[PDB]
Amino acid sequence: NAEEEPLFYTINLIIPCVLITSLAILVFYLPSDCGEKMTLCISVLLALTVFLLLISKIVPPTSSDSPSVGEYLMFTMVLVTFSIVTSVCVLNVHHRSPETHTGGGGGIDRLFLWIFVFVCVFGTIGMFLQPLFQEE
Repeated sequence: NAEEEPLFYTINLIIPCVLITSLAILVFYLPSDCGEKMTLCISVLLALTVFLLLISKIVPPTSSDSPSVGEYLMFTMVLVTFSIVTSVCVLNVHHRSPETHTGGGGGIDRLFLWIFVFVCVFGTIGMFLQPLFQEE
């Protein structure tokens, strides 16, 4: 007889997770001023750091053999880096180049927008598929 007691944590962790992503999409959709982009990256960063401390005291990855907090940490790490790449790519401009890529017509932005929500739908659902159903 389980009432998703322990699952209440992981579930409450996905709520904000998916929300954070949208935040990055809302900004990219509303390109206004520069302070919005600067505060955005700094904001998303705080969310991650805050999460660390959370589990830090609640059974951290450095106090077990097969921790779960570390799992999401890995996938999140590689994801965070990807964001930094785009952040800088926009900050600085590239005046002409020696070579020319193949394809693309100014949709590079829209590409990262979908490529993100996609990898997220799989990841979020991946851990959400743990339970047999909503009525465990």
